[PDB]
Amino acid sequence: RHVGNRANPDPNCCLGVFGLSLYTTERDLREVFSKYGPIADVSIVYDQQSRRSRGFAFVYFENVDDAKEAKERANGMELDGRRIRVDFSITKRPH
RNA sequence: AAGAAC
Repeated sequence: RHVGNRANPDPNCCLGVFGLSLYTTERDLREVFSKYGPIADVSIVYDQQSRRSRGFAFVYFENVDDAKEAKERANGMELDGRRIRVDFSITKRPH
């Protein structure tokens, strides 16, 4: 057997900023994404105990009829020279 | 190097 996920493979509105360079936060990411459309919510997650931060984020929009472009434009954008990840995440919403 | 929640 084999696998390729860790949670419910049913995304639909969970955009995000995976590997957000670990030098940026949701108060900065909410502004640059607000340029492409309205924003419903934003999140950045870490670990519960140790092994340092998981260092990544999720983003949500009130309409996907326009958030679809926020995904295609902001993907691989420059933020720390890392060409960050921006698109659907998986598992829709928090735990 | 990307990654898992609350």
